Amino acid sequence: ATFQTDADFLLVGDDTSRYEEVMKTFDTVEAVRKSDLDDRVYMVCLKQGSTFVLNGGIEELRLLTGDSTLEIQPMIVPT
Amino acid sequence: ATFQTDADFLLVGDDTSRYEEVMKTFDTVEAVRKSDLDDRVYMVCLKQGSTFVLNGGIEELRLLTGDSTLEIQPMIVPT
Repeated sequence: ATFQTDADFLLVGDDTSRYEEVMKTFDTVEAVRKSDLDDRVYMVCLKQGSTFVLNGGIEELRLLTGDSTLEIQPMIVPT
Repeated sequence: ATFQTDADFLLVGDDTSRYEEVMKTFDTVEAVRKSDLDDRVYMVCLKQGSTFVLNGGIEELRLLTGDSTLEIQPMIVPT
């Protein structure tokens, strides 16, 4: 279940109401942005060199946010 | 007089009118946010793995911005 990433990442889901609010609870997050073109899409920027980790996995974030469709897509980039 | 920072940085000046649009022309800037701590202040986020470079030094950025009082303060972090 454990989810880990050293990069920014997209948050996609069918119900993004509380996304911005729970994300700000993680110390590793510099900021969160919402696409103005599509409500399902958010970008989560991470502090420099930090590692976002969910011991409970995507699932822990689905519970905190209430969206069981919530998914994450890492931006992934070489250094 | 070359200026370089691998980290996000603060922009501080007395005429912050074109800070937003001038910073968004650099290919290393992920985002530029206006501090709500005070209006003389902006935060500039560097893309992961990127280096922000002004060949002219902070003077080059003061011209581009039209603010001779502009100051820069690179943010912190330990890899």
